[PDB]
Amino acid sequence: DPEATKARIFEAAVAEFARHGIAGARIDRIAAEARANKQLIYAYYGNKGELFASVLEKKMLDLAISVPVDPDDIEGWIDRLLDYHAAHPELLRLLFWEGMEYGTAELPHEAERQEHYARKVAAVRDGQERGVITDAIPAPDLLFLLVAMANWAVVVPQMKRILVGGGDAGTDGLRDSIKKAARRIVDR
Amino acid sequence: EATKARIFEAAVAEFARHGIAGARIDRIAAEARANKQLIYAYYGNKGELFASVLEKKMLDLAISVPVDPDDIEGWIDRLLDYHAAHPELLRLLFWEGMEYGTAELPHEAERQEHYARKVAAVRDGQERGVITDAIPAPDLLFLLVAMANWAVVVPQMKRILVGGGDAGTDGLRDSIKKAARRIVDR
Repeated sequence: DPEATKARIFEAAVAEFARHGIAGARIDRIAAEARANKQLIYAYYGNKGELFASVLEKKMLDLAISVPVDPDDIEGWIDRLLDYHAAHPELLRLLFWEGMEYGTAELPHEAERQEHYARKVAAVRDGQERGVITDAIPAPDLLFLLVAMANWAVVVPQMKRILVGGGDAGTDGLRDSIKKAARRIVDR
Repeated sequence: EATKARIFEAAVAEFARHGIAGARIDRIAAEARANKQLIYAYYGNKGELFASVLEKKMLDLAISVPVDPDDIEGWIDRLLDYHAAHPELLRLLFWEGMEYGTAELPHEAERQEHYARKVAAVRDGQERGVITDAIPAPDLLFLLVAMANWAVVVPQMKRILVGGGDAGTDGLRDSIKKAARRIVDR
């Protein structure tokens, strides 16, 4: 299973995209690392852009299935989200490279990305309609801001380290602040 | 318009698009119309060059928009305005985070003081009871900054979620302020 060519390319692609981004990624390196010929990569994914889009989409589905947005347990959702990122740092890294490469332009799998968010937003909205979470802020914006506080530390680990100190006492302390902040934001 | 100024500018542009490891001194020299040796004469080495360039952009923002506990919403407005007008800062900060991770920074001491000052401004606001103290000053500053800057890290998520163009940008702005208030309100 993990020996299948498609699986090897997938994994090598992740590693390569994670380090060098989309433009800096080298198909040759991916091929070498996957012990697969360059033509095989194109046979399974068509082109570099499609390959990145596919790899990213899969990691996102994994997180979406493992940690669905849950308005009835904001704190538990935050805990699971933080745990996942710590256990799988490739996702956020790929997301950053994508943001840098495409900026505000349409994405290769634009439609699929739209649905991805429409579902998460719906989970937030449902919580608003049921009055479990504030509706002072729109559902999408609300989801975005909660995600911002949970992932910011990954973007600037030097800022986190210097502001809350290294060591578990800081990570854990921060996790606690994120949850207290999320509560104040969604309450009522 | 001296050469040190040209190198600085070229360095910014270079670091902004290629990061620290991917940055090329030759490119910076060519773009600055300055010999490679001159860059080392004025900044010593690539790492020192980056640290100097980043430190300067941060001092600029720090002086232009001080952490103000007595006007969190105005502070957020000015913060958002500044990043939109000077996108190099956040970009450089991301590259730095990716390059050093959790390791000591070249100008570690200077960075420490930088944050100690911002933290102090939030603390002061807590001590005066203008801002909640349910959350520690440092963490409080961090979370506020997170909401303000996350959109620049993932422009695609912002665009899809709150809409692109001025409508989306202005809507997120309002939400950021409302969220910040709920977080700090004593």
